[PDB]
Amino acid sequence: NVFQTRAGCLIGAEHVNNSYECDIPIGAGICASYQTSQSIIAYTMSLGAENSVAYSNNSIAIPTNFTISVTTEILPVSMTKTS
Amino acid sequence: ASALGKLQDVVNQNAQALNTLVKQLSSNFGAISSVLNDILSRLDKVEAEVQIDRLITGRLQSLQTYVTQQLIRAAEIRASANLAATKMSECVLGQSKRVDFCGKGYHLMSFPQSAPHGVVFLHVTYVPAQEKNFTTAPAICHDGKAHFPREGVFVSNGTHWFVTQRNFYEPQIITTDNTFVSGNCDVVIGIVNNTVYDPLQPELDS
Amino acid sequence: VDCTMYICGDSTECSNLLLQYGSFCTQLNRALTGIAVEQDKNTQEVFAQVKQIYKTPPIKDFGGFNFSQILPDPSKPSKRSFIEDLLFNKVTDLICAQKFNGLTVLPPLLTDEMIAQYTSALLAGTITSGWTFGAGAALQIPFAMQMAYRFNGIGVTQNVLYENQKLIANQFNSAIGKIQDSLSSTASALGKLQDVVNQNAQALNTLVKQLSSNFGAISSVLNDILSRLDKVEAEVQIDRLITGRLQSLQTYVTQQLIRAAEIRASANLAATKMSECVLGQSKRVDFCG
Ligand SMILES: *[C@@H]1O[C@H](CO)[C@@H](O[C@@H]2O[C@H](CO)[C@@H](O)[C@H](O)[C@H]2NC(C)=O)[C@H](O)[C@H]1NC(C)=O
Ligand SMILES: *[C@@H]1O[C@H](CO)[C@@H](O[C@@H]2O[C@H](CO)[C@@H](O)[C@H](O)[C@H]2NC(C)=O)[C@H](O)[C@H]1NC(C)=O
Ligand SMILES: *[C@@H]1O[C@H](CO)[C@@H](O[C@@H]2O[C@H](CO)[C@@H](O)[C@H](O)[C@H]2NC(C)=O)[C@H](O)[C@H]1NC(C)=O
Ligand SMILES: *[C@@H]1O[C@H](CO)[C@@H](O)[C@H](O)[C@H]1NC(C)=O
Ligand SMILES: *[C@@H]1O[C@H](CO)[C@@H](O)[C@H](O)[C@H]1NC(C)=O
Ligand SMILES: *[C@@H]1O[C@H](CO)[C@@H](O)[C@H](O)[C@H]1NC(C)=O
Repeated sequence: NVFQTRAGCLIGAEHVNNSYECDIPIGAGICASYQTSQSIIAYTMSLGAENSVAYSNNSIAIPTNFTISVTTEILPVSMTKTS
Repeated sequence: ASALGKLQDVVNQNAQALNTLVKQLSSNFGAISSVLNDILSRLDKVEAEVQIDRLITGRLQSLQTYVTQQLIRAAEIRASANLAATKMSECVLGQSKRVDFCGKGYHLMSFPQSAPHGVVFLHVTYVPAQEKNFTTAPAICHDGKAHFPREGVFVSNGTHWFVTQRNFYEPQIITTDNTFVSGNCDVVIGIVNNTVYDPLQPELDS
Repeated sequence: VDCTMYICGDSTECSNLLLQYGSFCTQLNRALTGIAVEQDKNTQEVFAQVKQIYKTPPIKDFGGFNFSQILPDPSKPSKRSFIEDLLFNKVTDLICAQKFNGLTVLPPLLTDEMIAQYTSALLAGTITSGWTFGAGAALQIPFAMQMAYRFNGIGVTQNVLYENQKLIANQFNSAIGKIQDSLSSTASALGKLQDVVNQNAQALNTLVKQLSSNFGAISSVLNDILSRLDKVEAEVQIDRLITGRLQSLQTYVTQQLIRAAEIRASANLAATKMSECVLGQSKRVDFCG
């Protein structure tokens, strides 16, 4: 089962006209994922989900309620010293 | 296992190049063997002086490869360490007005946590949630003066004009303490017709 | 780069010798892949900070500000704002020549058309939703009531904009226009980009031309040394080619590592601006210009 891509000749993954989040990055937007029996697929990555803000010159949306989220952020500091 | 990938990678890449540095002791480099002495005891030294070059020339290079790596990799950590000092300084010891420097949402505080050869911040960020579509106006005529909010914006749910703070919905009736006067009713684009209640006027009536 | 091929073209004779230098061939790929990976991490960090793809509303009323310049062009096949086309013309065989010897150009994970969807989103949310889309769900707000805040940010009371709006409109639009000619009439504005692209194509040329150098060997054609000379001796010759070429890769590789580390620094500067400047409003003097 062969498919031609932008990035080259792909083999053993069924093309999918649907477009989902990029999962295993390949090249030029082609991104593969395992799920449907099952077979590796290849599809044009959807960048993001789509939204269109509902906008009019008098229209404002003010949040009535909030969350407090704790997002871990991780950074190196030092590396193993050697001589 | 993945959230530490940044750290786990750094520890890996060193032991990687450390490994590869070691394996280079087993390579011929063109010389007849990769054991130093086994070249010697096989040949009379005036030949070994030639061979041991191709060992040294090989190994010496393999160091300068490994070393020049570390320098580059060191700077990579170096910039990351500078970023950690910046976050440690600004995020934890301050409150960062910078946006998405401390993570998505408006930032409240961070709690650092040590990790092997690294640091882990817990960013406590304030994310709004539930929204309600509001008709708004940038201004409000009263007597022909214009009234603008000191902080926040004039909104209404469709009848009563409320001024509220921006990042949370907290409607309040519109009085002079909410609004300051500037200009008049011609210029503003979008000003509406309303009545700004006065704290003082009732206080008089007795 | 393919280390075994670039060094030893189509010769097992040379290919076997390369095994005696051990992991050089492999650790170069491990090196360049580290670059090649994070390049699509850079482009990832910079452009996609936004959870969703926003798109501008069908009808444009911003209070007089004309974004048709900067917004995606609905009539181009690849939708890219009128300005971006000015850029893609300025910046620019090397198409297969490099690709002869094992110098490959891998496609960037994100196609340019995708990059133009992000920079549409970021620009679509900036216009409609103010700065709130970086902190969570985007909040539609009247653009003219956005600019009342961004004046409060810089200390100018909002009553200036509600009164000067028409004027500020023209100053904005007439400012956008000159951005075209600033790009259109001078090709040196993009030098920063143009320098990056050149230096990459530069070293590749140099890296290729190193194939034609003797490096002390009798010839630069790997087969001629095998054709003319009996192997016993040709072994020593091919060393000077390999040692020369194999070194000449580490030179190229080390350059890329160093040069990428610069871009890696420049990428963060963008991702910093993109987050602080675009998505928020910056209080840092002359960080945004
Ligand atoms: C908009 O909000 C205002 C503020 O509460 C509403 O006005 C009140 O509406 C309640 C309805 O239960 C009445 O009991 C109060 O007497 C009203 N107070 C005032 C000062 O008007 C208004 O009804 C809301 N309108 C909409 C369409 O949501
Ligand atoms: C707010 O009230 C003012 C009057 O105080 C309105 O201005 C007049 O509106 C009428 C229509 O109702 C027009 O025929 C007049 O020509 C307007 N004034 C003048 C001098 O031309 C205004 O339209 C009302 N609505 C606003 C401005 O929000
Ligand atoms: C925004 O500006 C563009 C051009 O910068 C305007 O497009 C022009 O519209 C006029 C119509 O009067 C045409 O004669 C021109 O040929 C158009 N030029 C281009 C390049 O398309 C556009 O109308 C402006 N829109 C707003 C809302 O300001
Ligand atoms: C996608 O749809 C086209 C028709 O528009 C069809 O030719 C093609 O086979 C489809 N792709 C797959 C993977 O089924
Ligand atoms: C505001 O109006 C838009 C119009 O499409 C709607 O989709 C949205 O759900 C409304 N807001 C809320 C909180 O329902
Ligand atoms: C807002 O836009 C509507 C078009 O839907 C228009 O009728 C109205 O006059 C505009 N108001 C202002 C203040 O721009």
